[PDB]
Amino acid sequence: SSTLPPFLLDAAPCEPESLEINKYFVVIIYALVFLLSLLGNSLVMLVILYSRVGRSVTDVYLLNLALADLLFALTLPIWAASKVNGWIFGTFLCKVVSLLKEVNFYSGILLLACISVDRYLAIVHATRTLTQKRYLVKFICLSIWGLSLLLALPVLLFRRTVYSSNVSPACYEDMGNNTANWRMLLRILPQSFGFIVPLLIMLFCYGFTLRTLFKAHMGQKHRAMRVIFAVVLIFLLCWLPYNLVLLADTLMRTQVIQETCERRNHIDRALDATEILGILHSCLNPLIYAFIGQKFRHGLLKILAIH
Amino acid sequence: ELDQLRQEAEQLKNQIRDARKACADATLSQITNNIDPVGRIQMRTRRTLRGHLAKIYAMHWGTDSRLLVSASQDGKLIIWDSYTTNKVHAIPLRSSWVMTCAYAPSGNYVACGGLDNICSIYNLKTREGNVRVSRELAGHTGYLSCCRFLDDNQIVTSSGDTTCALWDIETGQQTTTFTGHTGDVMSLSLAPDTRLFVSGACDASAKLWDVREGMCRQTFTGHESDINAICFFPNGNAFATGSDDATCRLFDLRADQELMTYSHDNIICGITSVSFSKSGRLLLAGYDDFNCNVWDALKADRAGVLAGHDNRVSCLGVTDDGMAVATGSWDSFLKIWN
Amino acid sequence: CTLSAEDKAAVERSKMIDRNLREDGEKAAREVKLLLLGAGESGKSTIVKQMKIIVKTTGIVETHFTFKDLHFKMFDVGGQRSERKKWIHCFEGVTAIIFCVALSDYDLVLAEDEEMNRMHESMKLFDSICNNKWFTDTSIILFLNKKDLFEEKIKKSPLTICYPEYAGSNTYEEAAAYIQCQFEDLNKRKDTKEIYTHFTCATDTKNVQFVFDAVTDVIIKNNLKDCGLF
Amino acid sequence: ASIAQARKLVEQLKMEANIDRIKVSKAAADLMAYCEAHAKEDPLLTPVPASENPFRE
Amino acid sequence: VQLVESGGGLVQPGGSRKLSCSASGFAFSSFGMHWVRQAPEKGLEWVAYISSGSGTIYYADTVKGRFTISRDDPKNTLFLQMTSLRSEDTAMYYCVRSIYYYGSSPFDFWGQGTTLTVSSSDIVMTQATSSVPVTPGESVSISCRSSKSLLHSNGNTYLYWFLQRPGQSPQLLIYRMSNLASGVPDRFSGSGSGTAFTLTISRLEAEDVGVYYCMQHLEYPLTFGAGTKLEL
Amino acid sequence: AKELRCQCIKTYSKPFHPKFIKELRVIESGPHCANTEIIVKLSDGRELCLDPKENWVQRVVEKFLKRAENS
Amino acid sequence: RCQCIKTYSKPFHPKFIKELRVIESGPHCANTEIIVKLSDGRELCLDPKENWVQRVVEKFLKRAENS
Ligand SMILES: CC(C)CCC[C@@H](C)[C@H]1CC[C@H]2[C@@H]3CC=C4C[C@@H](O)CC[C@]4(C)[C@H]3CC[C@]12C
Repeated sequence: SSTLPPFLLDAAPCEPESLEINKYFVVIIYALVFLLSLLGNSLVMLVILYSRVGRSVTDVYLLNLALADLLFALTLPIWAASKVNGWIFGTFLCKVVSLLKEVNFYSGILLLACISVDRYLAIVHATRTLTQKRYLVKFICLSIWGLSLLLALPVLLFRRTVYSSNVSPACYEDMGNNTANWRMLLRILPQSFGFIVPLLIMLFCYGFTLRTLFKAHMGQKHRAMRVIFAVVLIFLLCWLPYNLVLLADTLMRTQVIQETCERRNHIDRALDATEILGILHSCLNPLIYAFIGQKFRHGLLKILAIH
Repeated sequence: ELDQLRQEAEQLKNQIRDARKACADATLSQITNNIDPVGRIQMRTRRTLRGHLAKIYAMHWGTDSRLLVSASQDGKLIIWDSYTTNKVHAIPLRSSWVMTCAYAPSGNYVACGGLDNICSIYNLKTREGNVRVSRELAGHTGYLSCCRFLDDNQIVTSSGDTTCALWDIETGQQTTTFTGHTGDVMSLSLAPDTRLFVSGACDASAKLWDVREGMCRQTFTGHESDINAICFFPNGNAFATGSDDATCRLFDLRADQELMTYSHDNIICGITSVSFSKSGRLLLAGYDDFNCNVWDALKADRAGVLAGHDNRVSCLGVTDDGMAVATGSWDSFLKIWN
Repeated sequence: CTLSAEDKAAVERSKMIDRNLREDGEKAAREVKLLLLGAGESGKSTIVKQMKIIVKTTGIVETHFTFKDLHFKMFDVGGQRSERKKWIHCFEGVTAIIFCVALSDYDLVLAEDEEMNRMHESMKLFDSICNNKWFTDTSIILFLNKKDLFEEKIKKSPLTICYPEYAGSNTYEEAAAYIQCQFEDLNKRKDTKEIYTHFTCATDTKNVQFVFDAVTDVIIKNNLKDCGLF
Repeated sequence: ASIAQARKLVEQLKMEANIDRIKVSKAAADLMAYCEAHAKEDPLLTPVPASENPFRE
Repeated sequence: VQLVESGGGLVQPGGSRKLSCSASGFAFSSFGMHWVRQAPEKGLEWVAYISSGSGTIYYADTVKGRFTISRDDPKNTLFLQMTSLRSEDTAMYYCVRSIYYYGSSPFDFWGQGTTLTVSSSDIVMTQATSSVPVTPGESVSISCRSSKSLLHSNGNTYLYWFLQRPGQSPQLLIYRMSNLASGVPDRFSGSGSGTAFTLTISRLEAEDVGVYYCMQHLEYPLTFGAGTKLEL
Repeated sequence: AKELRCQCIKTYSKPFHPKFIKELRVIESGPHCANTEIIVKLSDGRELCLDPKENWVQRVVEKFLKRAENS
Repeated sequence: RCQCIKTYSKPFHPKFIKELRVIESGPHCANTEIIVKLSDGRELCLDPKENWVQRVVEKFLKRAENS
């Protein structure tokens, strides 16, 4: 109801995408992963299936793990195609490719929470409950694949290509006014149930495994502690950075962090950078689980001699 | 004294070692050069029998050339069926250790071997649908090596205390006990008329016995290490043995000496089973370099290696119509080449 | 399915038979097989008299004893007066090799010849087994029994009749730990197997707990190679 | 006693020197005879096609 | 070895009755049992079957669904429970056994047989002979022509001959074709042609009186023929 | 392009003139934003957040849009 | 920054409008134009003098002034 020339609060928007162009480089880093997690991941698909006599419990978990990582590798040229450019095509294309990523993100993790509980039975309970892994290794693996389809129903259901200003489009999951305030609960509950339940169940079972192997005295416990200390400290390298930052913006969006534009643009620069730390998990997942042991080191070199 | 008797033996050994040279005017490769080569013989794995969970130690075809027993050391003795892969019987053994098996010429009995030197004889075509122990022929003190059947009442157990025996099955006793070997006998095989049978011991000696009287007729010492496998030519005039000196040596029975050695300078590994094919042209052999060679039996060259096993090859057998050649490996698979 | 009405019931039988093998291989691979070597006079018949739960079988007598939900199987290979080179490959794939050596055999001579003392004889028997080609990845439990007989023989009769260069004291604490370390230097293969020695008495009962403590190591070490860690 | 075993060896070799021997040439000729005269009926030498073979597939 | 059995009595129609076959004498669990009936004026008709370990169960047409069959492996019995029987189901009921592998002898041993009485695509086997009065000594040949070509693509002609002496339970004579059962004399020898068959007796004694059922086995329902009586 | 934050956080709510400013931008609370956000910019390069809940703010956005109809 | 002096306009419904951008009398260019993105993602410059093109942005305004 009056006249004034103060206009200097500086609460303007900020939308800078990153310098030293990230969207041109990320598709390169995804390309270097996809062709390398094709030859280095279907190789475990060979050596498990080329013999057909290896059918113990860690011979079929490594089958599905090198499968669910391979099906995770089926979406890498098409997911990289949108990171450079924005989303290219219709609804059904990312109704199913973001379904295909989400089924293999949980099966790519819950198997590391099932190899780990297998490698707790096969070391600590090597006398009494050793029956339990063999008798129901198929039924458990179906119960892990079936569980991942359950949590990947709330991505097929809610998702379609959404558009906005100042950002080339890419698809999200809800319809309405609470579509962020219900995404942030569609995010945090299964992206912890697919992280904090495996990170707890690994570190409660690889602990007891390392309790036993430090007590028992064979010739080569010096190397078995070097792998179980590495399986945790790689799974922690590949999903603790991506699920701390993805925790942090939920604290930013709700109340907890004070929001400036370069703070959030640091977060978006971080979350893109640590999603690269989530995809190199799919690169070296067969390297530490399969190709570290004397079986497939023998198993692959057996086939190159006969072929 | 002792040597003054033994000097007669060595001079008599110098007689029979002289008499064989008196007859070998020309050997087998000198007489069969004007023959054709048999050419390349490649064979394909027509079935595969994948039932056990241990090492296959022996097989024996039935004389109807279809059924097939095979005995593995997890305490199972499966009677297969080679045409369509069906397990006719799984016979649970009393002792888990089984070193051979044999099928009856009538087809009624199978006889497991044993490391506990009790040749137990099973009965198949029985009332009440079981497969039960007919008789257990205790009476050896070694282990047991290869126990072929003469007919349904006479079984010749080789053993591990240098005693090839000859049992009866209605009564449980022996009838003869062919002694004369020094090392323990490792494999035997009967002649097609079942009147003689060879036996290959563990001192590079193959002795030709007879079923009626019970004395050794001839002793062939040509090998260097122990004779690991033996088999007859299909007319009872020759037999080819297998040693751990990687050589298959084809002797005969009427000229008393060694006709040919079958060796190649690339193979070093032992032999575990020899079995002539029908007509006696393809001498097969199963080495333990995981292969399964196919030798020509009238010229010394090789033919198509039947490789395909992921461990040793521990028994062979050609069918009595000469169709297929089942090999039993040390991974649990039998592979019926053809 | 191009089969007759009888042949369709033939391959129902050949799968009912195939079930009762595959539901038996998962009953024989759970249990533990233990080869039991050693000389026939060397206290070999005493260790089988610690716990036993189970005449024609003159060759091999098994012993199906059990302890803490673990069926064991000792195969006493004593009746084989034959050549070891022919039948020892039946016993590859065994879980452990319970060797045995009478500890009082340092000064007792062999029966057939008044030379090659039974300690030096059992060492040559141990070395041929422990460096066999069918036994590389199979560890060796090693019992030393008659240590209720041993310690009174050393204070009244010297040890160095057996061993030419000892240069040590004569107590049971020092001297027996030389024999124990004399044996474990006989394997040319050192980390592919591990010798779990034990000074068992003839009168105690802890040795069956020890043989449980030593197969729970090799079952773990059979699982570390199977799970992929080792 | 031990000579009583070794005496059996010499009379056993008395049996061995009395077996008539064909020459090696004429014994291989019988072996060459049985081989080719039955070679036409051994299915490993002459391979048969999948019609008359009992192992078809 | 025996398969004694019990049940029956006299049931009112539309009702039910449990038929128990306590098979005592062998190892039960490898024997796929059958159930074959004989109406008091007619021949044999196949009724039921259960495979080894109760895996496979077939049935006839005329009792399809309303007859249930079951096995008891530990208690060593055999159960057929009929629901809402008609008047066309009064018969003697046999409890036969059969084991199926290469070179076996199916339908070998036949049970004692219980009565059961009431109150008021398939292959067909013809037997053109009927009631041939014979004398001991003559070589008599019994015909049985079929409808399908019984020879399969693997050499077998699945035609099991039989015999039933009057009053007593039947028994096998000739399994698949010109093979003899365990314990029949060498006088019964068959000869086949695929669609037309013949059972030949070389000499015959007085104990070979009765009827001679040819039964095919090519596909369920396995149909008997109306057998030919032999008399004097 | 990863997580669409809304284009505004705070809100200027001190009253001023609707004649004073040049352009207008309106975004509806669709699949990214929890409120409707209004970006208003002069030639002076400054832009402002805007809450439509404020009483005088329903008087500025129509008057300038009425002043849009003056040229 | 004056842009699309073209009168490429299209009379549509306000159920497909998601954002608008009004540009009034400016220093570069004395025109008056409005920019809108359609719900599939487009660029459309409009007519402030054609009435149902002039007034539809007010109905979309009152479609969003309610909250
Ligand atoms: C929409 C698309 C992406 C869904 C794809 C579902 C596929 C990839 C998932 C769902 C069920 C999963 C299967 C579950 C069970 C088995 C059987 C197991 O012995 C091998 C793995 C295997 C075969 C899994 C392979 C992957 C699997 C087939």
